[PDB]
Amino acid sequence: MIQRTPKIQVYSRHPAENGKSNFLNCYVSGFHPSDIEVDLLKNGERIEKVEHSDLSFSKDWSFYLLYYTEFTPTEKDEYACRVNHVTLSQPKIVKWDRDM
Amino acid sequence: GSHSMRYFFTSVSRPGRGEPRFIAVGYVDDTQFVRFDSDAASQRMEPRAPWIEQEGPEYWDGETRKVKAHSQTHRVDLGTLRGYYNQSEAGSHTVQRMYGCDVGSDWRFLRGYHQYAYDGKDYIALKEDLRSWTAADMAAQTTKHKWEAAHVAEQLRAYLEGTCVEWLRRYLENGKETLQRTDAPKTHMTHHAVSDHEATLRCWALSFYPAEITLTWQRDGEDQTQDTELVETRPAGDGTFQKWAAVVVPSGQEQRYTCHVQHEGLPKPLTLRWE
Amino acid sequence: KLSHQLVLL
Repeated sequence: MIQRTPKIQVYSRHPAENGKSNFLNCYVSGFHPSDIEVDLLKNGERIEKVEHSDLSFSKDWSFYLLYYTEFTPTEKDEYACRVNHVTLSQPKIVKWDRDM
Repeated sequence: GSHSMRYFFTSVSRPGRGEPRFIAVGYVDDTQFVRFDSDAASQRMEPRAPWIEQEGPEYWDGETRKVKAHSQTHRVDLGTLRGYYNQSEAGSHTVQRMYGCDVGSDWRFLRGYHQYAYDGKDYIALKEDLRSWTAADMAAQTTKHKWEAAHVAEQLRAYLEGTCVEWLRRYLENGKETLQRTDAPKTHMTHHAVSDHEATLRCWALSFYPAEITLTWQRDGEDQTQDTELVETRPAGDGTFQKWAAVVVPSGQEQRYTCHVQHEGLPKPLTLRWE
Repeated sequence: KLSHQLVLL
């Protein structure tokens, strides 16, 4: 039936400052069906202490989820978000950019 | 000025995996305040906002039995819709339900809603008159006829014009500091060179509520819609939202581009330049 | 508050 690809955005809650605490967010929206796998990556390794919002959907019935975890951005640490879905042939990795 | 309460229900069949998955969430404007997860251990309506957890046990017990009733109701709909479409037992299907009410600046009833979706497609929806249904396919025509004979719209209209807006007004009062606030967006602009002759000018909007906001790029008063990269409003995780719009500017024309931000928190619309 | 009517498809 209807299968829509998730739109992925990787961002921090506050403007990134090295040494200061923040929250790493991976916003996944516009996907269908609701079955979705989202992992946050730190230097290529999956972050374990990752929380996600409750499953909801928008006016167009497409679902949206917010996966987040607390982190402290540094100059050398690279963060990314990996998302797998039925509409994706391979898991999509979106690297975090402080300026997006 | 206007406000709205929304309840979202998602029921997903799990063939060969046991009982269907039921997830229910509640929203007042862009703020979630309740949740229910059929896979959760509590099996109760749980608070998701600081202003709603103070509600006594009478509120949470009433919401719990009702959301569990909706879980059972949707579980029957999964089988009912399967028979309507002549589908098998190995297929995973999704049922979605949304209803709620909107109020104006005077907190008076404005609009009601009650609609369904099957596998991401519109199924049946209550029209604006709150007396008729819009059924897309033939299977939804059966549901409309049963709802017409049972007078489902009459009871729904009593709820949408009554209990819905009465408690939509109630949550707004208990959470005045959270729902009745208007946070102006903190705006700033970013500049990055892609080459020696092009640069990306990114206009930021941060820490605003509600999520409704408009970021447009203009060049000498001309809208750059086709060349503007505009992301969807995203949650920050703290009750606020974010959004940015970027345009590719040739080096030397940065004084030609302006950013425009419109939001309820701003007393006047903002015009941003790089200068 | 949720609705109490049992609406079936």
